[PDB]
Amino acid sequence: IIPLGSIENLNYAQEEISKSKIEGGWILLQNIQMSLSWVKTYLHKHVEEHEKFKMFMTCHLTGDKLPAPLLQRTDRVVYEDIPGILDTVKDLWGSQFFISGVWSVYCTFLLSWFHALITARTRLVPHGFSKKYYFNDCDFQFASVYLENVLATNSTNNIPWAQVRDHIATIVYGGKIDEEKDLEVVAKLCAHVFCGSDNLQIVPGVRIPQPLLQQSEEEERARLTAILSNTIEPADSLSSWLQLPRESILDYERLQAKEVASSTEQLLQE
Amino acid sequence: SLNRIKKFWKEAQYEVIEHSSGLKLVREWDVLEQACKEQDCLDLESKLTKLSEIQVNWVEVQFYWLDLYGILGENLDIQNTSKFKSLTSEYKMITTRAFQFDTTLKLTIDSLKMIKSSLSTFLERQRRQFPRFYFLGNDDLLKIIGSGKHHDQVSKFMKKMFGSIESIIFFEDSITGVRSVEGEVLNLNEKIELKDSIQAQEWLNILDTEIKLSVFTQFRDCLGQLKDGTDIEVVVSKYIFQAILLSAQVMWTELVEKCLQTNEFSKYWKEVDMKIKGLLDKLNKSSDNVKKKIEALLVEYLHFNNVIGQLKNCSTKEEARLLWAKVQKFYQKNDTLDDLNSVFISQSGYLLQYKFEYIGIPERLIYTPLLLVGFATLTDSLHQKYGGCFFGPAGTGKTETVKAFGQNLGRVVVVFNCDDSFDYQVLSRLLVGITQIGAWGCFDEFNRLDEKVLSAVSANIQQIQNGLQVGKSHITLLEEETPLSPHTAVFITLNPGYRSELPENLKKSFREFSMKSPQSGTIAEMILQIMGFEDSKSLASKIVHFLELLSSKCSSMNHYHFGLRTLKGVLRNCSPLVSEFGEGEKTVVESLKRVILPSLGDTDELVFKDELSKIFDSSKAIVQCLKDAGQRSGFSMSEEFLKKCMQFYYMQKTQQALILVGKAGCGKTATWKTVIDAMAIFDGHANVVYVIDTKVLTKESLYGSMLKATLEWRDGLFTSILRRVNDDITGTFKNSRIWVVFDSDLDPEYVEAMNSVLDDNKILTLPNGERLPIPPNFRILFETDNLDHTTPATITRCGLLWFSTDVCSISSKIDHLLNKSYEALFELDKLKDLISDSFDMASLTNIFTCS
Ligand SMILES: Nc1ncnc2c1ncn2[C@@H]1O[C@H](COP(=O)(O)OP(=O)(O)OP(=O)(O)O)[C@@H](O)[C@H]1O
Ligand SMILES: Nc1ncnc2c1ncn2[C@@H]1O[C@H](COP(=O)(O)OP(=O)(O)O)[C@@H](O)[C@H]1O
Repeated sequence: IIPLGSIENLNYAQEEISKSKIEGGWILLQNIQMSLSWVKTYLHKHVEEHEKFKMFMTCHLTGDKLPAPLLQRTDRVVYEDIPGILDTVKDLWGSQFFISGVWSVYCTFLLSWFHALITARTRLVPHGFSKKYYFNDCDFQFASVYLENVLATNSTNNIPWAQVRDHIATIVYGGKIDEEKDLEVVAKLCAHVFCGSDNLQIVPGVRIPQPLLQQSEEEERARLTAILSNTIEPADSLSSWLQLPRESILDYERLQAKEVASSTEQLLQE
Repeated sequence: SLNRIKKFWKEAQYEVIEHSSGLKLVREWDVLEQACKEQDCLDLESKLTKLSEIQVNWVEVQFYWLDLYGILGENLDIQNTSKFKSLTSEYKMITTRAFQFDTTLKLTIDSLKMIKSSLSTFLERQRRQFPRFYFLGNDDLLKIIGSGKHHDQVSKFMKKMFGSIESIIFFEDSITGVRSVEGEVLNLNEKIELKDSIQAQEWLNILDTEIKLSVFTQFRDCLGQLKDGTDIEVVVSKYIFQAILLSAQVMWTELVEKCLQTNEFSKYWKEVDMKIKGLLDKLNKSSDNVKKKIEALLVEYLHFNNVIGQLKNCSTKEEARLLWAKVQKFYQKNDTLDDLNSVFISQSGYLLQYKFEYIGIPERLIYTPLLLVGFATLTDSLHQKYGGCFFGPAGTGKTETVKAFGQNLGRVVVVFNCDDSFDYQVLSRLLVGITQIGAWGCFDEFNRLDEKVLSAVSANIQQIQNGLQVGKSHITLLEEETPLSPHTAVFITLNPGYRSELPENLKKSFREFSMKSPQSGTIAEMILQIMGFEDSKSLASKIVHFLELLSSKCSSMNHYHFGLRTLKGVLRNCSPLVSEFGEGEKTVVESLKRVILPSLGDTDELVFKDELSKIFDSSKAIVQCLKDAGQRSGFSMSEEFLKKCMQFYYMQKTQQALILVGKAGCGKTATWKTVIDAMAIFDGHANVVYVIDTKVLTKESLYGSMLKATLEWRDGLFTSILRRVNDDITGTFKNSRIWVVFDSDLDPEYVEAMNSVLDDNKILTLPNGERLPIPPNFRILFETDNLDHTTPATITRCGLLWFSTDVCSISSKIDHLLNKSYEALFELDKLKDLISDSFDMASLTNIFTCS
C-alpha cells in the first residue's frame, strides 16, 4: 500500500515501481486521482519487461477525467461493496484500537454505529437524503476527537448529551449539507442514537446497555464485542435498521426498475 | 547570402536613445537574428550563438540597468563591503564595455547573474530578519532599504507592509505611535531612539514588539480599571479600541461565569442595559473617531446583551450550559509570566491563543447566530491543525466572516481577493509570507483560478497543511527550506458550479461548510439599533420583508440586486439624510427612494411605489438652480426629466461612480450636462467635463503599453488625465469639480483594469507599478446603451441609474432645436411666430403617429 499526494509520495511511488520493475511486487496506488497533473505527465511518460510485475490503480467514477489513452493500455475493473451495516461496523471497530475510562470507548462505539447508519442512508439517493453525500473516516476521526475532548473536561456522570448531539448534527456531520431536510433528518438520527437513555434501541433487535460504575476497559471491550457478535441482520435491514418506510424502499426499487427498463428499451431502438 | 551575413556581422553598432549617459541601445533584433541564423559553417554557427548571447546581454542589461540607474547607482545603504566592491567592479567593467570578447560577455552574464542573486538573497536576509518585508516586491523593498535616513517613505507603504496601519506619527525623529484607518492613534509604551546608523529590521522589530507590549499593558490597565468599577464611558475616550474590547470581553466572561455558577441574570442584564443606554447617550454627541469607537463597542455590547437575554430564558441548567458553551468566550492566564499569551479564547471547549496584532478600528460584523456557528466550525477545524473552508452562493458573508474571526482572535488576515489578473509569483510569495509570519491567508473566490494555477496552489496548500499536521518546523516550499511558525493557518472560500469543488487531496484535509442564508433580520435590527432609530425591530422587519417581496415581484433583470450588500449600503447611506430629516420611517423611505428607485424600469417602478405605499407610510434651492441652468441652456422641464435629474443629483451626492443606461435619444447626456451646470451655479465650484469613448480607444491607448524592447512607458489618455489632475499645477482642481464620462459600451476587458477604480481603494493598477490616488472630487461617470455584457460584480460596487422612457416630449425637442438654430444664426420675431404657428402639435402628433 502506497498513497500518492505530496512530492515525497510521488518519489516513494517512483521508487516502489522501480523496485517492482527490478525484482517484482504487487503495488496499489491508492487514490491516484488526487495528483491528476502528475499522473498525466508521469504515467504517460512511463507507459505511452521484468517478469512477475503487478501494479494496480485506484480512481473514482465521480472524479476528474482520466486520460483516454491511459485507460486503453490497461485492464479496467470496478467494484461495488455490500452495504452491510453489520460488516462496516465490524470493519470500523477493528480499524480502531480503544483514552479516558469506559465512557470514552462507549461513546466511540455509539459513534461507530451512528457513522454506519449515516453511511447506509447515504446510498439511497431519493429517500434517505436529497443528494449524493460523501462521508468518510476523517469525519469519524473529528467526531471521536471532539467526543474525547468533551469527556476529558467534565468526567462526571451527567454527560452533556444535548451539546455533543447538536455539535455532531450541525458542525461535524452537518458541514456538507446545504439544504434543510438533510439537516433535519441528521438531527433526528442524532436524537435517536446519542440519547444515552437507560437502554438504547438503535434497532428492534439488539439493545446496548450503558456501562456501570466499576467496569474496566478490557472486559468492557469484551462485552461490547460479545453484544456485537450476537446481532443478526434481517432481510428488511435497508428499511428497519435506518427508520425508513416500506413504501419508501418500494419506491426506490420501482424507480430502479423503471430506469433499468427504460435504458433497455432505449437500447432496443438501435 | 554569405556576403550579406558577413556584412551584417561586421556592421555591429548601437544607437543613442537612452537618457543621460546610460547605455547605447541596439534595436531591430529579429532581422539580425535571422541573418545570424565545414569550418566556415561552424564559425557561422558560433557567430549566430554569439548573436543570440548578445541579444540576451542586451535584454538582461536593460532589465538590470533600469533599476541600477534608478536606485543602485545613486544609493548606498541598499548595498551596505563585498557588495560594494562587486557593484563597483561590474559597474566599471560594463561601462567600459558599453563605451567600446565572447568570454568577456559570458563573464558579464555571470557577473550580472551573481549580482542579481546577491541582491535577491540580500532581500531574503531582509525577509528572514523581518518576514513582514516579504509582502513587498523587489523594487519596492529596495526603495524601503534606500529610504533608511529619510524615515518617511514607509508611511505610504505602511498599509501594504502590515495591512492595518496607514501612517506613522513622528517626534524629533523618534517614534511615538502609528495611525489607524480612521485616524485612531496607537501610542507606544515607550518611545524608541532612532540612531543615525540603523537598519530597518531592528527598529521595525522593536516597533511591532512595542506594539504588542503596548496593547498588552493597555489591556492590563483597562482590566484593572474595569475591576475597580470604572464606568465604560470615561474609558472609551482614554485607551485604544483593541484593549477596551479585550478588557470588556474578559470582564463580561468572568462576571457571567460568576453569575452562572448560580441561577440569576436580571442584575447583570439591567446593568448592561444601563451601560448600553449611557454608551448611546455618549455616542450622540462625540466626534467621528469616537463615534466609530462607540459604534464598535455598542455592537459588541449588543452581542453581550443578546447572549445574556438568551441565557435568561433557559428552562434548565443544561440548556444554559449548552447555550453558553456555543458562544465565543474570552479567558485569561494569570499564572504564566510571559507577556505574549496571557489571554486566550474558547469556543465549545477549545483553546486558541491571542496574537497581540493591531486590527485598527474596522467595521464589526453584526453578531448573528450563523456567524457564531461559523466561528465554531473554524475553531473546531483549527483545533485539529486543519484548515477551514466555505462554499455556497455568492454574496453570503464568507470573506467578511473570515475577517471578523481574524479581528476577534487578533490578527490581520491577508485577504487574497484573487481573479484572472493574479499570477503564480504573488500568490506563492504571499503564501510563504503568511506561513512565516503566522498570519492567516484567506482565499476569496478560489474557483476563479485557471486550471494549472489552481492545481499548483492546491499542491502548495496541501503541502503546507501536511507540514502543519505533523508539526515539523521546516517544510520544503518554493525550492527552499522555509521555516513554519506553529501558529500559521490557511483558509479557503468557494463558489462551485458557476467551476468545481475542492480537489480530492484538499478534500482529504479540509472541512466543508455552507452559510447560504445570512440572517438579515438580526443584522438589520442591530444596525438600526446602533443607528439610533426609535423603532429598530419594526423598521428592520419592514425593510427586510419589503426587499424580499420586491425581489419576488420584480422583473428578472440582470442588473437587479436586492441581497444584503444593498441593504448595508442603504443603512450606511441613511445617516447623512438622517442628520437633516431626523430619525424615523420617513428618512429610510427617502433613502429607499434615493438608492433603489432609480434602478427600476416602469412596471417595476409602479410595483415599487405600490408596495412602498402598502407596507411603509409614504430642497427648493437646488431645484430652482437646476431650472435656471436648464432655462439658460435652452431646455424644458418636463416632470419626468426634472424627476430623473433629481434622483441623479441625490445619487451623485453620496456615491462617486455613477452609470447611466438607456436607448438612443433618451436624454442622458443632457441630464448629466444640466446637472453639472446646476452644480457649478449652486456650489460655486468650477466644473470641467471630459468626454471619452472607451471603445474607439484601444487599451494600449486608453492606459498605455510597456515597450517589450525599447523599455519605455507611454501614458494613456485616461492616465494622462489622472496625472494632470493629480499634479494640479494651476490649483483649479482644489476648488473645481472634475467629471470624466465614458460615452461607450461596457467591455469587460476594458473594465478589469477599471476594477481598482470601481473599488473603494481609489487607486489605479498598472503594469508599471506606480500608484496615484483618486481624489473624492474625482467623479467617474458612464454613458452606455445596454447591460448585456457586464458582470454582476460591477453593477453592485457602483451605482446604476435607469432611463425608462423619453425624458421630454416632441415639442420640447422642436423648441430646443429652434433655439439652438436661432443662436447659430423685426423680421426675426415674425419669422419665429410663423414658424411656431406652422408647428401645430394637434396635426403634428397625428402625422407622427401616422408615420
Ligand atoms: N428637454 C429637452 N428638450 C429637447 N431636447 C432634449 C431635451 N433633453 C434632451 N434632449 C435631446 O437629447 C439629445 C441627447 O440625448 P442622449 O443623452 O440620449 O444623447 P447621446 O449621448 O447621443 O445618447 P446615446 O449615446 O445613448 O445615443 C440632445 O441632442 C437633445 O436634442
Ligand atoms: N454580520 C454580517 N453577517 C453576514 N454578512 C455580512 C455581515 N455584515 C456585512 N455582511 C455582508 O456580507 C458581504 C460579504 O460577502 P462575501 O462573502 O465577500 O461574498 P463573495 O464571497 O461572493 O465575495 C459584505 O458585502 C457585507 O455587506
